[PDB]
Amino acid sequence: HTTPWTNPGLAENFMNSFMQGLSSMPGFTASQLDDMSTIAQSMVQSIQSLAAQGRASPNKLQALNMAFASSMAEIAASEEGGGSLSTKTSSIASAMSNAFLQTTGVVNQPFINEITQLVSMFAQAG
Amino acid sequence: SHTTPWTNPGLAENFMNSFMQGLSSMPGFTASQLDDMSTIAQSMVQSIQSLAAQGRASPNKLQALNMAFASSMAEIAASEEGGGSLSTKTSSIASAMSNAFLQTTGVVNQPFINEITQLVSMFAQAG
Repeated sequence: HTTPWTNPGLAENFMNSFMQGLSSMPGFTASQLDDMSTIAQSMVQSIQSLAAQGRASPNKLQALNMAFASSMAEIAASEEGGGSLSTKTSSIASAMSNAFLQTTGVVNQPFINEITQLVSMFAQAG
Repeated sequence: SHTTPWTNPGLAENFMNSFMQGLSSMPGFTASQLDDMSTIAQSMVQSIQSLAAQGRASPNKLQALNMAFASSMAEIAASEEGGGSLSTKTSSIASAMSNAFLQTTGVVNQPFINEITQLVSMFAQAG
């Protein structure tokens, strides 16, 4: 029943685990990873601020987790160079799966499918 | 240049605040859902303000953060029950997003609005 939006600490760990895992996967440029890392840390700081306000409830963390994941998908679909879109997508799925195992120990495959669908949706809009 | 929420950090912040102001007058969402959406909108505004003070709010990052904001709003609408039908929630979001454009650029970007309405549906089907 444990998820990356159960509490702020797990949410932050999930994002840091994702970025740490993604940086060692193909399909992205150094500039793209820098953008994704900048947003990742911005979201960590948002969670830390909400936690200090007692506002980091599971529902809000679940929304922030989607904000983070959709940002990653948007960058992958919108920033050119570094590899094919299928490579970028599979790397995101791989990184997400590892982030789950490293955080909660349980992969949420439905969540991963949502993100891989977002990559496609955002690519279609461009 | 720097005349849209995808190139001007201030307009991105205004866009998110304006979205919430328009949504608060439309039906379909419980008080807790509007609080969730309002808190997230505020979190993303503050993220943009922090990056912009560092010169790091580039158009690529504003584009990602704007889609992050919209995807979060759609996720709250599609996953938190009660308050109204998905049709109402969706139509209210489309209206609120329209005012957010009207208040910022004065020009509604219909592909963007349509994209967000589809996100509500996609996140809903994933439940």
